[PDB]
Amino acid sequence: NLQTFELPTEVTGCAADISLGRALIQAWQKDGIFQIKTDSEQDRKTQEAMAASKQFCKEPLTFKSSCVSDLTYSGYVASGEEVTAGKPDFPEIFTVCKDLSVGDQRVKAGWPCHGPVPWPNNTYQKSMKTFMEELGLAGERLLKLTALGFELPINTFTDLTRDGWHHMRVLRFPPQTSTLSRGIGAHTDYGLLVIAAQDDVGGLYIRPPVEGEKRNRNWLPGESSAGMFEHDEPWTFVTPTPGVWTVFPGDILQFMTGGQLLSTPHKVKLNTRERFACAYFHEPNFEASAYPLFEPSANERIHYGEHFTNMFMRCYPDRITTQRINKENRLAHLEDLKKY
Ligand SMILES: NC(=[NH2+])NCCC[C@H](N)C(=O)O
Ligand SMILES: [Mn+2]
Repeated sequence: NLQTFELPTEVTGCAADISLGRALIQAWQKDGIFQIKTDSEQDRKTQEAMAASKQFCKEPLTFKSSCVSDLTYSGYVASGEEVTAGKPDFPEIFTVCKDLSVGDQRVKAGWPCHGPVPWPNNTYQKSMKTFMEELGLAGERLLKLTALGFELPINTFTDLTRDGWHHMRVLRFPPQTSTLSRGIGAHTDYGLLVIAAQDDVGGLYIRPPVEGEKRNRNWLPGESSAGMFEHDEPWTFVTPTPGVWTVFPGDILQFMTGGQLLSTPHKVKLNTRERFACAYFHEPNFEASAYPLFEPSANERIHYGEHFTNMFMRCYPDRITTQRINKENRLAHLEDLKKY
């Protein structure tokens, strides 16, 4: 059974705040996951986002496929389009990244992944943007409490999430209709926090920390966490529970804390019913460089925007976003943006 916490509206660093940060870290180090209780507005905006999702998914595939961009990875993923560990995942997804128009200087400069969300409609954009502003507030709470539990300056993590690369995967998993029950393969997500909401059907499994088990550093090439431990136990079932979001660490948190926190492996199993979920990613700024918090002398850095772009090219190798990245070689502009 998971732990559920209520976050304070504002995190000031008082002793109850430091206590709470201590407990979240502990929960992460034991269960690899915990729940935060939602208030009425957070819940209402979660239900609106789900309702918008189901509506969008009823639309014919040609319409849904039309919501795609060669500037940004925001938009539609068909069931079967995403690749995990060499195998296609089967949900339909609408990814929402930072919604930047063609009038933004980063977009003008051809920065990779920077571009406008191909929204199906304005009502869907309102619901999604209202949901993510609430998720973002919760992520900043969480990041301040985490740094407090680690006896770090309160702003240690929030300093990297100014204009952060926050994004969300709006997922619809189909019922299991074939021999394959694999919804999404065992993977780790790429930022600091993942905050997820869930319908009543159920199907997400997460892997807790295991003593002495090696966890791949998904930010290195040749240490991809994609597919690791998929058919080895233990795997906790995240029971659908009304009035909560779940939170677990992403790749940046694992790197920065030198493994005190682990980027939680998770997978999804197709159920007898279609299953709706939203996964929110509280990320650093695109130009932020993560650093090891407990090894000052260590030179390792993770330029977060390079990690995001790498990740999203390996998910979507044939998507028009990726083609244009290859065509104009915007990975080179990424190295330029590091220096000029
Ligand atoms: N864009 C994502 N969050 N994808 C999550 C699934 C894992 C992804 N297919 C990978 O290979 O890393
Ligand atoms: Mn995930």
